[PDB]
Amino acid sequence: DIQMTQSPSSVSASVGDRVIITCRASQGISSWLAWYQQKPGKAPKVLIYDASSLQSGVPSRFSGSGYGTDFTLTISSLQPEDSATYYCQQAKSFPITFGQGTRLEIK
Amino acid sequence: ADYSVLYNSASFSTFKCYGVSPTKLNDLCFTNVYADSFVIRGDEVRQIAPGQTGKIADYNYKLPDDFTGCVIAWNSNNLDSKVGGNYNYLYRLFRKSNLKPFERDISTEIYQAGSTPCNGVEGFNCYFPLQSYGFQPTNGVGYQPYRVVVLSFELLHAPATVCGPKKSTNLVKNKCVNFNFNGLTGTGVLTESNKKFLP
Amino acid sequence: GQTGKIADYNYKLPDDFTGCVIAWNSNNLDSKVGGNYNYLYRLFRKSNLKPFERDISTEIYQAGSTPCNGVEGFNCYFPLQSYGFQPTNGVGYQPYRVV
Amino acid sequence: QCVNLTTRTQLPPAYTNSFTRGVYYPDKVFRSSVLHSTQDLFLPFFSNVTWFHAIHVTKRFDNPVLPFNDGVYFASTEKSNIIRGWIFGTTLDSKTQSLLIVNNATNVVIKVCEFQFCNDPFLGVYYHKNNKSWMESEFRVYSSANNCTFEYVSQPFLMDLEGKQGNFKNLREFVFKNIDGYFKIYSKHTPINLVRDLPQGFSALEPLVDLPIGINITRFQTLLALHRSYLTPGDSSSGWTAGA
Amino acid sequence: VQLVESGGGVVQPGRSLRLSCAASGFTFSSYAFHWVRQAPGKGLEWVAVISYDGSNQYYADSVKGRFTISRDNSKNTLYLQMNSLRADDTAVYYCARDLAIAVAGTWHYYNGMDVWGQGTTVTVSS
Amino acid sequence: VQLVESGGGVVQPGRSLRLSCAASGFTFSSYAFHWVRQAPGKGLEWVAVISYDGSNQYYADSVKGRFTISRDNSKNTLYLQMNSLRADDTAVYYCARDLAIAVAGTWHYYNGMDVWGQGTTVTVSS
Repeated sequence: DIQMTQSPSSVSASVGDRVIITCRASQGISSWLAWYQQKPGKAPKVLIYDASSLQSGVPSRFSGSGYGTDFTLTISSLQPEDSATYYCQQAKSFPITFGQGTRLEIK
Repeated sequence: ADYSVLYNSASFSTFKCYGVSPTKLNDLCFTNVYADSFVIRGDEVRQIAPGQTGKIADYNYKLPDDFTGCVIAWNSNNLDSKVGGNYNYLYRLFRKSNLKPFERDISTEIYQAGSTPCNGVEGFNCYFPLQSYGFQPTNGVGYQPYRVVVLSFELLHAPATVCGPKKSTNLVKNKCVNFNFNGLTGTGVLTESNKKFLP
Repeated sequence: GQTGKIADYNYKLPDDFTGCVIAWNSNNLDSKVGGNYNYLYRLFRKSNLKPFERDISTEIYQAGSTPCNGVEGFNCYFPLQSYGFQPTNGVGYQPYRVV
Repeated sequence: QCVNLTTRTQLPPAYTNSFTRGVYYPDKVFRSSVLHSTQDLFLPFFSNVTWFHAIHVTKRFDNPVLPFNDGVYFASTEKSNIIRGWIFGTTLDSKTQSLLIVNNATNVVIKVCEFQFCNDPFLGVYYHKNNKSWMESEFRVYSSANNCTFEYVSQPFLMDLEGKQGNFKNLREFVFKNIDGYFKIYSKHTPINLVRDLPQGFSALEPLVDLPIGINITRFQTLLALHRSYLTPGDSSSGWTAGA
Repeated sequence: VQLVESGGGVVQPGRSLRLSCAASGFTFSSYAFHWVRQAPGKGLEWVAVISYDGSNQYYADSVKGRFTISRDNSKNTLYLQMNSLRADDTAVYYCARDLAIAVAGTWHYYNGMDVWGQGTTVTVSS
Repeated sequence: VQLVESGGGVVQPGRSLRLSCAASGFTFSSYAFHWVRQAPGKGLEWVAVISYDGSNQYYADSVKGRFTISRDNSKNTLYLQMNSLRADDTAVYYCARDLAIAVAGTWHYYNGMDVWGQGTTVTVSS
C-alpha cells in the first residue's frame, strides 16, 4: 500500500508568477501520476495524466513531468482563476491513493 | 570484470549454455565481451530453443541463426513487469522479409502487406506495423515477456584492455618451490629480507 | 596438430606419425533424402585424450553447469550430439570417408 | 566562451642550458652499488632549453602551442603556483579525443572527453572581498563535451602555499612520454634558492602515473591561471596580469 | 458526457442504502466506472470500482466487507449498496469514469479520472 | 490420436475436388504429413508430401502439374486440390503422419508411416 505525498500546503501568488509543486511516491510508480484541481464547491477535474500528457481543453499554462519517484508541477502564470486545490494520484495498482492536498492563494 | 558474483550466490534454474560457461572466466583473457538482451514474443519465452521453426518471428523478425549464446532463464516478477501495465515494447510485427540482429526499423507509417496500400482506413489487406503489449495487473506470466539474458561467444585479435588473473595462495617461506608472482615465475626458497626498495 | 579440435576430442594422431591419410567423397550414399542420422561425434569431453584412444564411455556426467545426475537439461548429456548430413548441405558439410 | 583575449606583446624567445638535468628511472627494478647501461629516450646533456617568462613589469602572457614529437621535459620555477596544468591533443577541434590535466580548485582532475577548444583556451581566477576564496570562475576551455572514454581524480601535489612574489623556492620537473597506447608521466620537486635559470645539480625523476588511454597525441598546450586583481583595474577582457 | 447522482439520506444509523449514478452522452458498454468519496473538507478518497465488463470488482481496505457494487447495461446505470453504517462515515461521494488510452489499436484502462458527476453529500447521525 | 478424412466424389470428369484431413489427440504443427493413394486392388501409392514448416512440398511424376497440396495448423487440417482429373483417378486416399526419430535430442523426419486415417474413396467416371 503505497503512501503518496504532495508538497507544499500553502503558497500565494498573483497573475504573473511561476510556482512549483513537488510530489513524491513511496515506491517506483514510473510515469503514472494524475494531477487535479478542485474548486471548494465544485468537483475535481483532471489536468495532467500519464505524468506527461495534458487533457484536451486544459490551458497550456500548466506543465509537469516526472518518472519514478519525484514529480514536479510548474505553473508559469497564476492567473486569478486557479485558486484551488491540487491532488496527486498513483495508478500503479489497487488501491488508488490520492495526495494530501495543496492549497493555492492570491497575493 | 569480476564474474565471481554471477555464481557466488544465485539460483538461476533451467540454465543452458553453448560454448564456455561464464563461471571461472578469469582463466581466459579477451578484449571485448558482449551481452545482448532484447524483447521477444511474450508467449514464446519458454519456446526459445535452437533450431525448430514457427509461424511468428520467422518471416517478419528472424531470430539469429547458428546463435552461440548462454541462456540464463530465470523468471522475474519484481525486477520488471511492473503492475498495472507498461508501454515500451513497440516494434514491427509484419514485414515481407527477415530482419538482421539489432535492426532498428521503427516508423510511424502504416505498413502495406498487400499489393494496394490503404489510405489510412481500417479495412482489408492493410495492417499497422507497430504494436503495444496489452499489459494488465493480472495479465499473466505467460504473456508478459520475462527477460532471458544471453551473451555472444566470439573471438577477435586485439590487445587486451579488460583482462587480469587472480588465483591467490598462502605464502610459504623456508621451503624451496616453484613460484609465480605477478608475471614473474621461478623456482627457489623465499626468505625474509632487510633490503629497502623505493615505493 | 591440425586441430579441428572436436575431432581431437575424438581421434588424435601423434606428433611423429608416419603413414598416409586417404579421404574421398560419399555424398551419393552416406547422405540421402529422407534421413541419414546414425553417426555421432562426441561434442565435447572432460580433457584432451592421448593418441590412439577410443573413449567409448558415453554417460551423463554430473559436470559442467551443475551436477545434473542425469537431468540432461544443463548440457550434461553424453555429448555424442548431432549428425548434420543432408543431401544439399554446403560445399564443406558433405560426408567423407577417410582411412 | 571563446573570449579571444588581445593586447599581445612580442619578444624573442630566450634559451638557456641544461646542466645535467632530466634523468628518470627507466624501469621498476632495484639495484645497489652498480653501473648500468641503458638505451632509451632522454634529454641530452648541455642542450638548449627554452625560457618562457610571464611578467608585467609588459604583459608577456605566455601560452603558445607546441608540437609533441617524442616527449617533453617541462620545468617550472616560481612561488605562487601561477601554472595550473597541461592540455594535449592532435586536432584540438573536438573531433579527436584529447587530454585535460588540470590542477583545478581542490584536486587534480583528468578527462579524455572531446572538448570544443576555442582559439585561446585558458583558465583564471577572480579577486573580490565578497568571498575570501579565489574561485575558478573561468572555465573558457571548451563548450560541450559530447562523449567521454575515461575520467580520473587524484591527490594534488603539496607546495609551500605562499601567495607572495619573493625569491623562487618552488622548482618542479616533469617528463611526459607516450608509447604503445600508454601515456607515462614522471615528476619531481626540488626546493631551490636562486633568482633565475637552473642550478648545478643532479636528481632523478620517480614515476608518477601511467594512463591506458590509447589515443594519438601530436600537439601540446599549457594552461595558466590569469589571476585578475586590483593591480590591473578594469574590465575582464582587457585588464589582466599574469604575475611573475 | 454527464453523470447524475441520487440517493441522499438525512439520517442513516446502521441501515441499508443504495446509491445510483447514471451515464449519458457516450457508450456505456465500452467504459469502466468508479466511486470516489470526499469527507467535508478532508482529502479525496476512493472506495470501489467496477470493470467495464462487470465480471471483476475491487474495493478499498476499510470499504471491503460492507459495500457492494452493481451495474446494468440495459439501463446504462450502476448502483452501490452501502451497509453497516458507522457514525464516522459522513462524506461527499462522486461517480467517476476511467480514462481509456488507445495505443496501436488497443484500448487500456486504469489511467486516471476524466468525467465527474454533481456529487452527493452522504451523512450519518444519531 | 486420431485422423479424419473427407472429400469424396461420386464422379469428377474434368472437375475440381478438395480432400480434407484433420488431426486430433496430438500436435498438428510438430509433424510432416503424407497423402497416400491406393488403387482398387493394386499396390499402395504416394502422391504428395508436406513438411512440418511447409517450406518444402513435393509431388509425383504424374501428380505434378495437376494436383496441389496445402496445410493449415490453426484448424489442424490439411487439404489436397484435384484439377484436370482423368477417368483413371478412381482410388482411395489416405492422410498419414511421418515417423520422427529423436537422436541426441535432434528430430529426424521422412522415415516412415505411423498413423493412418480411415481413407476416403474418390471415384471418377464419364
